[PDB]
Amino acid sequence: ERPYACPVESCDRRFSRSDELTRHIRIHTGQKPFQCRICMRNFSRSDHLTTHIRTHTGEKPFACDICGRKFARSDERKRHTKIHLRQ
DNA sequence: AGCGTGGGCGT
DNA sequence: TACGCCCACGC
Ligand SMILES: [Zn+2]
Ligand SMILES: [Zn+2]
Ligand SMILES: [Zn+2]
Repeated sequence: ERPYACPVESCDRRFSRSDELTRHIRIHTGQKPFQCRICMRNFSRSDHLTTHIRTHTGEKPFACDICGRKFARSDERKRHTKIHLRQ
């Protein structure tokens, strides 16, 4: 089962790993340790900060295998690729 | 479309 | 524990 439960009285979510609960607590504490150097916006997660910066830089590492169109995030590419399916 | 952001991991 | 993938869900 999931032994790590959120100690917040209003929350009843559970987790299987320690660090996942630790990350979840930041939702309640509102902790946002990672800041964008460009627009000074704060983020709760380092990886989400990385993808956010691409909105400023215009970096798009992920290209569609079918047409070559580039995207800032991998899930953006995945959502796109399926449109080449014409049933 | 553009993108915030939590969840579920693997390392 | 932190780091950073994929993956979802949502607007
Ligand atoms: Zn909670
Ligand atoms: Zn920014
Ligand atoms: Zn394409």
